Amino acid sequence: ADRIELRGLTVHGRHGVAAHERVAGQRFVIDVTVWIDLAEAANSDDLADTYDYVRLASRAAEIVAGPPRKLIETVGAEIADHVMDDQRVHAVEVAVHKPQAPIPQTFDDVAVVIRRSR
Amino acid sequence: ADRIELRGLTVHGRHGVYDHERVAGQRFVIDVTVWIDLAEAANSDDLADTYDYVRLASRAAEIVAGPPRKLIETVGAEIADHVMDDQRVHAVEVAVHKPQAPIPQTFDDVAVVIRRSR
Amino acid sequence: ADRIELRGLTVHGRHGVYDHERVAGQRFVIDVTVWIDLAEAANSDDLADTYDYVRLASRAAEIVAGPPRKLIETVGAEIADHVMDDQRVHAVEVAVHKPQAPIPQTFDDVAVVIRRSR
Amino acid sequence: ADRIELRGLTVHGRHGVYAHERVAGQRFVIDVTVWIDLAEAANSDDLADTYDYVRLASRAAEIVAGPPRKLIETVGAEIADHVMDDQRVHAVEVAVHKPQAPIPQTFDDVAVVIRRSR
Amino acid sequence: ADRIELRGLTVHGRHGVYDHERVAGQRFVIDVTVWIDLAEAANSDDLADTYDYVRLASRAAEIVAGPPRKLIETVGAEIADHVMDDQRVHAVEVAVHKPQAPIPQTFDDVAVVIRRSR
Amino acid sequence: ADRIELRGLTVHGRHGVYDHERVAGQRFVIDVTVWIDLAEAANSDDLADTYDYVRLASRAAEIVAGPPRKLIETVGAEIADHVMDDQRVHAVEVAVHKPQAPIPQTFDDVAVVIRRSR
Amino acid sequence: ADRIELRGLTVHGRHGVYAHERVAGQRFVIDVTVWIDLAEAANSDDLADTYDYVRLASRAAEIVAGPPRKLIETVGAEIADHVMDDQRVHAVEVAVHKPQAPIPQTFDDVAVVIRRSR
Amino acid sequence: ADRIELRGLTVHGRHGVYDHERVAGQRFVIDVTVWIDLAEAANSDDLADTYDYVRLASRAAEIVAGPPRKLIETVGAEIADHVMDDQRVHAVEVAVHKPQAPIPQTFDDVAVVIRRSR
Ligand SMILES: Nc1nc2c(c(=O)[nH]1)N=C(CO)CN2
Ligand SMILES: Nc1nc2c(c(=O)[nH]1)N=C(CO)CN2
Ligand SMILES: Nc1nc2c(c(=O)[nH]1)N=C(CO)CN2
Ligand SMILES: Nc1nc2c(c(=O)[nH]1)N=C(CO)CN2
Ligand SMILES: Nc1nc2c(c(=O)[nH]1)N=C(CO)CN2
Ligand SMILES: Nc1nc2c(c(=O)[nH]1)N=C(CO)CN2
Ligand SMILES: Nc1nc2c(c(=O)[nH]1)N=C(CO)CN2
Ligand SMILES: Nc1nc2c(c(=O)[nH]1)N=C(CO)CN2
Repeated sequence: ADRIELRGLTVHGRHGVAAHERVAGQRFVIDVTVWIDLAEAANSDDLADTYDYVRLASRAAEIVAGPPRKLIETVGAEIADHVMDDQRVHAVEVAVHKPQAPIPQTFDDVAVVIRRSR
Repeated sequence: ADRIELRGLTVHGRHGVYDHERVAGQRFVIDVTVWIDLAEAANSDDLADTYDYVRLASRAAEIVAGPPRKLIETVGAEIADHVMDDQRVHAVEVAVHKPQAPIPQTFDDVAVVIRRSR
Repeated sequence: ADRIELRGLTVHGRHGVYDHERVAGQRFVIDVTVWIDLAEAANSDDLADTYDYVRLASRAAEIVAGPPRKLIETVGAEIADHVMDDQRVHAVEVAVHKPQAPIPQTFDDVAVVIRRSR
Repeated sequence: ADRIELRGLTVHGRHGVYAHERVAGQRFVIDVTVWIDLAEAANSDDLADTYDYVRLASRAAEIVAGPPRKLIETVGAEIADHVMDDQRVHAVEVAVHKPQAPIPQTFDDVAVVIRRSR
Repeated sequence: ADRIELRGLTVHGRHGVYDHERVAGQRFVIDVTVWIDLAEAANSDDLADTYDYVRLASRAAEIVAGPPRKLIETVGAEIADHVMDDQRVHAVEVAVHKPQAPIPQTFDDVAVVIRRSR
Repeated sequence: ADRIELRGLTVHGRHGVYDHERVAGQRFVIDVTVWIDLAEAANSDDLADTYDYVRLASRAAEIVAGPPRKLIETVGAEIADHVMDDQRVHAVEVAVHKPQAPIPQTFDDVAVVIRRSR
Repeated sequence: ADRIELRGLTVHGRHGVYAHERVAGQRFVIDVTVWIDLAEAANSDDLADTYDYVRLASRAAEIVAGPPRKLIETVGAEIADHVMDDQRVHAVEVAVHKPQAPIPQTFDDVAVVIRRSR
Repeated sequence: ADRIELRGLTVHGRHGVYDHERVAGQRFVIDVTVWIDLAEAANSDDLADTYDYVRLASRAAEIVAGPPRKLIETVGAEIADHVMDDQRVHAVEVAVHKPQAPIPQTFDDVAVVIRRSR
């Protein structure tokens, strides 16, 4: 079950179904899990044989801070689709958290998890 | 494995087997995981193509805040059955936590998890 | 230095300087520290000899949930003045936290602390 | 996936392979997950229709606090087999944690998970 | 400022003003801070020249677990007066926390801090 | 004791004595505490009568993100001097934390606090 | 689903693809999960019939503090292969976390998980 | 109030009054607070003008990991005396935490705090 896991990537963005929400924006938190065979990379100790976590983080942050979407579903899909551009990846899961969602209730977190797989 | 995840929804309520528990009630904490295909919603960026987290939290809180049940089994079944009314939903899991359960032992949490699926 | 400490009182409200902050509102988190002599309540074991935390928490919640102010300073001052109406209180400090304040930076918390004394 | 989850049951105990660990004991932390069908309990709202968490916690704590064993494996098996005496139980997992394991390394936790099932 | 600090001492008890709080009781969390000069003990490395935390924790646990008081004020004063029976002590602060207090608001903690000193 | 408290402002920077620290930089965490009279602000409910947290966070972040210093002391002084620019301010304390400091020991945090007063 | 779990093993090391990273090194955090049948060990209460956690943690820490590798992939592979040396083991997963990875984004953790099995 | 704060320095050691505590040892956790004027440092940006945190953590660790004392008071005084050897230091507080202290109550932390000044 070889995988790469990025957790708690924290980025200010402006996604939200309502206009009032894109005025100032809010905190988004991203998790990404990438399923990919890692044995070649442990054998070569060559970055080229694995998925560079650094570029994973950068691309996810750029997407979150980029053009606003109404749904976090759409954000999550764009990140997941980007990951799947690497044909070595068996599957990805992208969690888009909105811990500051303007909800009159008291809760810790709300998120969507987008899965892609081949 | 697309899903929506609500975590730590915190609502005061009156559930419990013994009478003394429904004098002042206590803190309940609710998690809901909804398995649903979110591909269209990411395609459309339209709220109507997904399950609105806002109403997921509202309804969960209403039920917890509502008529008292003896068991937390009952509460989670009523939230889960509500979520399954949306025929887009493949399955649901509702965790009802009772972290202030009056037991003399020391413990972080106790909960039931009710699972429903097609 | 005898005192009563309420920590983490969490209430949804609409305080804020600009109009966007008021549409949906956000989570406010309140602390109250009440300096009062507690020797007599220890000797009588009688609630009227101390400051009842029960009414403290509900009145604080009422003020925070209520009509919005522009500044959290003035929310804090309303809670502090309420606590000072009790002649037994030597001093009080009210922390009004805005941990979801809509600013672009990544930060854990922002708050004001209002102090009153006789 | 219907289940009951007890988390963080904290009990002083005296298990350990070495004599030094029987002298004063240490903190043990227990998790129990019980897979059981809860639909009838949700339908009757009758505690007899479910596994009572109160007695789950009490018997788990009695065993942890009980006769010392060398291995946490043994402790976890005794708790799991106890839970399985309830024929409605499909399976159980008991995790016995020894967070204070006297090892020179720095670490958050060490534990065993014992699984029983039919 | 030399001091001994005990934090998070967790004890089940049955304190409280109203009848319902005593059927089952609830979790109490105690902190103690003891101001005492520690230079002698550093000089001798002899437990007799300091305040033994071991007796501090069992005696404070004993008091909390003991016959119920109506107020947590009264519990903290018995613990503080116990510590002050050691003439070496300059002062003490006892925080009695009632994190599961049966009030309808959502809050992290409520506590009283009893101070005594010569 | 009226004050404004900003906690955990998190900013990547390159501060550090030696050259290796400057290649990639590391996470810095800033707290600011501003002692200022808030009574007029509560009476007017007018942002001009207080110290705006928004400008405080953005400026503090700019300073931490900017050209590196050798010492976190100097970063802290630069933030404290900025705040003291406001003649209404009685005093300020700035904490600059370096929780990822590249030292071989295992530890939670290392920081400097800088105070200024008038 | 009998298993042994080690969590949060914290060890300073010098893995990294760039030279600047091996100059002073950084904190790594390791998790190990060992699937193995534990019924025999519960039967006998004899350490020889299970996998000793103590040498699990030792060997893992030695490997992490050992010869630096470019990739954390390689570190996990080495620990995983060591575990599989015991013919009783059905499978293992080793999580190698780099929570202080020098990337300019703000995130909680990044890790790789290596699995070996039958 | 200018100061340097080190928090959570974690070191295995063998301190303890009773014989059993010395066979395997246990985790100790140290905090140090150093009061020292930091203005000159901020002026020169030169490490020589301040108290170097990395030698502070190295020497504190060595002390904790060295030959055992009976009391944590004497460990803390040894660290404090070392810090006062720098004649620029005004005052120091050292907290020695024994979070795994082998008492039978359930608690989060026990510690002593040693202060020294001029
Ligand atoms: N699943 C889901 N629900 C929502 C979403 C969201 O992006 N996805 N956004 C909303 C308000 O911003 C309200 N509700
Ligand atoms: N499974 C389970 N056990 C119980 C329950 C509960 O709802 N579910 N409630 C009780 C106390 O009110 C006692 N124990
Ligand atoms: N000190 C202070 N600063 C602020 C305040 C406020 O309440 N207090 N509110 C703002 C926007 O709602 C912006 N700035
Ligand atoms: N798996 C396993 N390993 C151990 C155990 C134990 O209980 N189980 N206890 C030990 C010291 O008591 C040493 N190592
Ligand atoms: N200060 C304070 N307030 C209270 C107390 C208490 O112990 N102290 N107990 C209550 C009911 O148990 C209600 N309110
Ligand atoms: N007080 C203090 N000590 C140090 C400093 C510093 O910023 N302040 N930075 C160093 C390495 O970057 C090491 N030592
Ligand atoms: N998957 C993965 N990605 C990386 C790694 C690494 O160890 N594994 N190390 C890095 C720089 O040291 C950059 N990128
Ligand atoms: N204050 C104090 N009390 C204790 C001490 C200790 O070091 N200091 N250690 C003990 C056994 O190690 C028991 N009690």
